[PDB]
Amino acid sequence: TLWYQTNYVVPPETPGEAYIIAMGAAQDNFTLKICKDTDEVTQQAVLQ
Amino acid sequence: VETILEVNNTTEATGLTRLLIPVSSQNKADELCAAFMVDPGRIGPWQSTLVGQICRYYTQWSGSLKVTFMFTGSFMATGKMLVAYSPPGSAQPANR
Amino acid sequence: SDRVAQLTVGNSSITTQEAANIVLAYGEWPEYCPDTDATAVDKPTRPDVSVNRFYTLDSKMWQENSTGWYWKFPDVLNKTGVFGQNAQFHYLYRSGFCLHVQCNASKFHQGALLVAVIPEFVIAGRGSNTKEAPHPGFTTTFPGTTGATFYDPYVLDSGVPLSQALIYPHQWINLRTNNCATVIVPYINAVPFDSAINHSNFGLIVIPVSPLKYSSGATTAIPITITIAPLNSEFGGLRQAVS
Amino acid sequence: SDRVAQLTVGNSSITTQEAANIVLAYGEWPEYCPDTDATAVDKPTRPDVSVNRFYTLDSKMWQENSTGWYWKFPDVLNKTGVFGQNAQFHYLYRSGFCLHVQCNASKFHQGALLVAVIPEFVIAGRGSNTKEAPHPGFTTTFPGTTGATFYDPYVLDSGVPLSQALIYPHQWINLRTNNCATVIVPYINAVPFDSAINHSNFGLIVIPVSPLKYSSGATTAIPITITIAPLNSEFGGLRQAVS
Amino acid sequence: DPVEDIIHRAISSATNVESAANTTPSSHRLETGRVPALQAAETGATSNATDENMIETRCVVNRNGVLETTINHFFSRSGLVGVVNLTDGTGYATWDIDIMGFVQLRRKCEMFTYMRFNAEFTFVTTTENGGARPYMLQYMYVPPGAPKPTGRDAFQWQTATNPSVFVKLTDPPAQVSVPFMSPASAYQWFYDGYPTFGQHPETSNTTYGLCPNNMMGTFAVRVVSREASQLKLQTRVYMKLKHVRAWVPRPIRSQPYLLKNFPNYDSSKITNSARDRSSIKQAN
Amino acid sequence: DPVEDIIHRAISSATNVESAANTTPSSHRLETGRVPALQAAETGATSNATDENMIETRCVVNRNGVLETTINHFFSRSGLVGVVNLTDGTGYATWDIDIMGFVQLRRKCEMFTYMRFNAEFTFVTTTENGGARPYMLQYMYVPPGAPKPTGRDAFQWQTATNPSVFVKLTDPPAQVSVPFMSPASAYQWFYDGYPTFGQHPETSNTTYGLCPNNMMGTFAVRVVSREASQLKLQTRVYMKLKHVRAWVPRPIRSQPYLLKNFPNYDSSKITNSARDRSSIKQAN
Amino acid sequence: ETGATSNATDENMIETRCVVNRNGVLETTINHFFSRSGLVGVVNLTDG
Ligand SMILES: CCCCCCCCCCCCC/C=C/[C@H](O)[C@H](N)CO
Ligand SMILES: CCCCCCCCCCCCC/C=C/[C@H](O)[C@H](N)CO
Repeated sequence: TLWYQTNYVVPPETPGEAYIIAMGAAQDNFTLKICKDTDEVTQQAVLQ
Repeated sequence: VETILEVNNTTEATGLTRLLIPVSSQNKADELCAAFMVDPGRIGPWQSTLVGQICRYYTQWSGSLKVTFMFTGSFMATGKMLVAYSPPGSAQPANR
Repeated sequence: SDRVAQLTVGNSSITTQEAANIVLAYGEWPEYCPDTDATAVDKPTRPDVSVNRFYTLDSKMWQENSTGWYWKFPDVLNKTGVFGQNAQFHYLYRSGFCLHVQCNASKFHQGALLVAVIPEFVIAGRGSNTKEAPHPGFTTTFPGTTGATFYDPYVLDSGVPLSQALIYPHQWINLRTNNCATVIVPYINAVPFDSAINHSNFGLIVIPVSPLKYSSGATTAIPITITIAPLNSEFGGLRQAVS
Repeated sequence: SDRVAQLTVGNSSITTQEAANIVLAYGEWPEYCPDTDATAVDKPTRPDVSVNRFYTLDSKMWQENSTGWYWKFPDVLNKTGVFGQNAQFHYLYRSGFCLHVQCNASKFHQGALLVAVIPEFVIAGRGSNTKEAPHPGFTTTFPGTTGATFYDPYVLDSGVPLSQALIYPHQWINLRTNNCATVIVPYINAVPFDSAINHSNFGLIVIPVSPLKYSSGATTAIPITITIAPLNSEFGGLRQAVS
Repeated sequence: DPVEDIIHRAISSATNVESAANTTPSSHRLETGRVPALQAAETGATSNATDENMIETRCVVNRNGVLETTINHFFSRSGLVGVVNLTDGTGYATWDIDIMGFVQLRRKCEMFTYMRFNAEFTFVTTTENGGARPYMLQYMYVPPGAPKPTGRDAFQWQTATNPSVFVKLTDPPAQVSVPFMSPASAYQWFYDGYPTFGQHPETSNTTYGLCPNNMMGTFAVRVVSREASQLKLQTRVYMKLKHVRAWVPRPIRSQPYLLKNFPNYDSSKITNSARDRSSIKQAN
Repeated sequence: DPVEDIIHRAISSATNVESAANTTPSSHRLETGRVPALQAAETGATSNATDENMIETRCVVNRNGVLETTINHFFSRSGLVGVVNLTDGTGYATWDIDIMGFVQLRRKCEMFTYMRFNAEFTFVTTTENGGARPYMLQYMYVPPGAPKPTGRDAFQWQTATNPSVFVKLTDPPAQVSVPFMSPASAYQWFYDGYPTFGQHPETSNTTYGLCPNNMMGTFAVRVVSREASQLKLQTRVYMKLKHVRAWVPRPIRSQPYLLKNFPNYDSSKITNSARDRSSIKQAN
Repeated sequence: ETGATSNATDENMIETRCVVNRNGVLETTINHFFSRSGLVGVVNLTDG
């Protein structure tokens, strides 16, 4: 959860709607054990 | 390698708008901006990363993670944000 | 290399990019009670992670006609977290603190706050009686997390002028220079251990000296958040809960 | 020099003058988690006085037709004291215990209790269904400070006979020999840290094997009190309260 | 100089024992104060009276073997854990890998709480009339989270990442080795707890005792063909526990079994551990 | 080898300063980057710009005294703390020892929060027309818990354990020394707290600010006689703070005083700290 | 914006303990990830 600490304070003649791009990765002690197939894929033919 | 989360995965965005989190000037204090689970391998924002797509080829991950927020407003806009991780045992926190 | 700082205490951390400096109150660091100054004969508890961390209070909106605010320490943390549970089961108490008041504003805003730390800050009553006499209520002396607004900030509600109140440990939040004030306070009391429920040691005070002014079109809502943290806290005299 | 003992833990102490011996469960002492077996990357809290002390539960009256009793640990201490507040704010948990069951009776009374410690004691349901099926309620599996009486003590309410239940760590309270049983138990779990709310590690069980008999005129009310104490307890993963 | 009180072993001893214990010769005791026959069972310890101190014994050099009684030689005997029924004409069959369904190997494994082992599976597949028909089979292993196959010729049988075994019915039975695949440090057979947080009910909580550190996946099987052949099959899966370590012994089951995952029994029919006799004062 | 993380100064510096500081000669600065006139008051520190770096100064060997400004020479001046009125014909008079009732010595003591001192009392007793009549007086000191006298010739004046002073009116005034008698380690003049537990009210809590570590007893006085002499008296008590140590300075009072124990003021008449002038742009 | 990822380790964010980590980073290499045979083609032969 992201919370407003104080506010988004802005001077006049400046847009009052800004954005945040959020990123993600893993640290230096990250591992993975058992290899399996992924569920992100479907297929119903042979791709002629 | 840091890749972008889709935190704004609602049914309204429909495009490249899905990658970014809106902020604005609030009338009340204490307010919430966004929220997402911490689960590489679950439906949600982590699914559009290299971590969340390689942890689907593998079972049983382990280790720490990191989330980097970049602010794309103007130069004159100022502010402060609180970014809080809460371990399991309960539901999403209701206030700051 | 001086405007940028990070303060990691416990499992929490505060960043800042527009700071001024960090003030030690009276040149000393909070430490544990030595054996040559202790008077109890039991062993104290020292949790050291679960109670030494940054607790964030609520936010105070700063307006045109604000006359200012005050909290009591450790009154505001007797009901939050595991510090609020160790300060109820235990009769005795000793700690330091590390305070941080955040208030940001743009390049077109102006004003200044006075963030000071007053040891043994006693609230006065407001009557012209020579004995009956008016005395402040319990929610005025010991306000809690919601603080209390001053009635007369010129005399600090204690018959003592603000113009000499820079003898206390303090900083300024000048909106053209910084956005945060940090004061680190040791344990200041005449006894080594004292109760955390009857006796609040000092009081944080944020008073806007020069008022908030902004031209038309700017952001009208300027909040003031306060994030505090105990340091080197230890308790004694285990019993049942008294709030 | 063997029937007399005193057990001082924290700010509390238990004397006894008619004891038998003290049993270490599986020959090992409760200790802290070493660095070669830890899997979390945060620093744990170790209060070490405020949570390591003898907590006295309520008393159970022992009658002619008692079929026996069971508590879950650390279920009974999640709501008492500062151990009950550290086990709610923290996700992780690790401790040992030191148990003590007091039951005195005169020289004209007779009977025997079986005070054992069963790791991972799973309650069974009591139906002849092969799938729906009966399952025990939450106040039967996790009873709390009031315990729960057995329905079928001959099979320990788990389809497993009492006659082989001396493989667990145990003592006897034979009313012609002793009046108290003491069992010291280390941390027995497949993971180094585990939650103190979902998972209760073991269960203390007091079952009268030979029944209480007394001639007419003797004192009819024989209670059984239980005084337990955590040892080398440490917590981790600070968050808000979940009971 | 600072605060001072911030500054401030076991019992058992294992011995490599090869054969059974010997017996040393004894004599007669006529003296007071030294008694080996009087014990106290209330101390939680067993009796330590050896037979040299009760009677007069001789010198026996004992050469009996204590080798077959160890926990490796006791569990390295493969037994049946699951039977998968495949009737072709949905075309496939799955089996959630849970060995608590057959009772010969379950009761041996319920002596202990924590066990850490490797396995060695064997799949004996026959027809319903005895077997031996030259058709080709495929056995996939589906880990938790992987997509289970949803058809006889679906795309999950391409099997580019997870293991699979091709073997005919007329070959010798297939046999693999399986490592310790749990996320914890031991398989626990008794988990006194709940998997999730929340308000747990009183009537029927089907989650009490569910240990998710033991759920290891799904075993799928089909006949590698395009047109649906019409022949009914059964596989039988035999698990051999090897490299096994065990912790925290517990008493053995004495009541008749009911459900796979739950240790239920009926209270209206409790079978006695010892079968009855006429009276207490006669032995036969 | 065990758990590792179980294993895991100041700023100011006092100097003995005898006289005031000197002044070294200076020159002119014509260079960039080095500026002593620019400060930042937001850092909570005072300005450190000395006068050698603002202007061009000369060499002054300064021989002024910084001796009379210390806290021992500032407080070792005895002032009035209490006036006890005795009218004979109940025959005696008491005085709860509280020096917060007279305003010359109170405001000097409100500069600091904690003070640790010895005292030296002096009792100047006169009649109402000036004094000097040869009658004999008795001054008892009643500690907290001791029985206060309840009559002119009661038995509490036997004075077998607690101190007392016999002196006539026509002698020089009596004078004693009094040690640090508090149970804490410092007299605190401002106690932000309540003495007891319980539910504290909202309307009128007369216990807020009461510090029981400062209540030191009762001072009683009578005329040592049997028949009631008829003469009105006043004593005046003068306290001299000696061997004094002080901690935690605070600002000086600027509002007019109201009650002894409570720091009350009226909000309808707040006196300004600086007396007014005509405008800001002229000095006189 | 510098094109680099974050280098903040978890010892510099919170207070951590000493953990001797013994997890395996062997099955995640590109040899153990691709040495698993999968289907690449189906050849249909009808004779007559
Ligand atoms: C082509 C090979 C397919 C067969 C491979 C099977 C591998 C999965 C076996 C995992 C280890 C045994 C499963 C766990 C044992 C017990 O059934 C569970 N603990 C149940 O409580
Ligand atoms: C015959 C001798 C009688 C007089 C002896 C008087 C001794 C008692 C003096 C105690 C020390 C001064 C009293 C305390 C000072 C302040 O009034 C209190 N702290 C009030 O806050």
